[PDB]
Amino acid sequence: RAFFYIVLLSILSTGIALLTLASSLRDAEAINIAGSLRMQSYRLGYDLQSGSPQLNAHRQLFQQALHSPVLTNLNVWYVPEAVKTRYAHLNANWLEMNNRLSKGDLPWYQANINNYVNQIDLFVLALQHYAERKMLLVVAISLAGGIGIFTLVFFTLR
Amino acid sequence: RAFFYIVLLSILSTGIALLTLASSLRDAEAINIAGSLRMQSYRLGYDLQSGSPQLNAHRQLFQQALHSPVLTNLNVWYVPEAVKTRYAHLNANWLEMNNRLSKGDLPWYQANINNYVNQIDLFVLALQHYAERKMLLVVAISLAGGIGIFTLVFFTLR
Repeated sequence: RAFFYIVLLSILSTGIALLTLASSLRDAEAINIAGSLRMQSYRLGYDLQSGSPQLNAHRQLFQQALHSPVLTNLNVWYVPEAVKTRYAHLNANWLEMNNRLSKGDLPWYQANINNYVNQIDLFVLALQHYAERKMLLVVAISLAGGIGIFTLVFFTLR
Repeated sequence: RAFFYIVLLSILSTGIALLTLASSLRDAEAINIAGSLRMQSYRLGYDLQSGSPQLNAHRQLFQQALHSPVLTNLNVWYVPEAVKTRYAHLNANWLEMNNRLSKGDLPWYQANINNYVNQIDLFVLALQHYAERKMLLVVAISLAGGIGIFTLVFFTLR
């Protein structure tokens, strides 16, 4: 009975920790790439102002980053609704921004870029928070697991 | 002897995991804020091109983000040399960029911004990688801990 509970605990704690860790091996990547969307968005305005030849390539590059695996992989049952919903919004905002950029519309860009980037900012923040809650969970269960086993062994040994 | 090894293992595994996790509760924040430096850098060029009144505020805002606690806290013995060294570079590059921005020097900006942002990019990538190695470690020890205890209990029970 004593050892059964020690193994059960070791398997549960280790299992949940690894399952959460496995769903977090790309949290940092996501935050980086989501983050970059902000720079790319302002770099587009900078291209539009300097008449850079690179405008169209950056347009498509932003689109590619937006729809990167890591970010598309956020549309899964276990990723909170807030993250998936913010992502979806970004995806809609981009269509307008891109269309505006194709029509050379700097005045609309100047007027909207702050809000536009603020939204990306919120998204990135949600990823940040999400990644922290999960890391916390790992902490709580790794802790409780080491404590539980220490307690089970303390009484059993006694 | 059997239970002594089961507790020792539970304490080691849990200890190292928590110690690594504790040194990673702000990995996501770091990547976000380091990431933002990229956007802020291009937003500065955009201000400089549009003659925005916000130029000076963004200059100082970038400086404040650059020197944020989370990022200054990277200068510690247990953070790899590569991260601390890239950070230091950013800190030097900013002084030139800021001085150039004060003298209204768009031509130098246009010519250097890509390289300048590429460096921030590398920094952010190093933070990303660093955060992943640590998360891996947590995975490896949480795993080995649950396995070790399962094995210790299997033989002891047998």
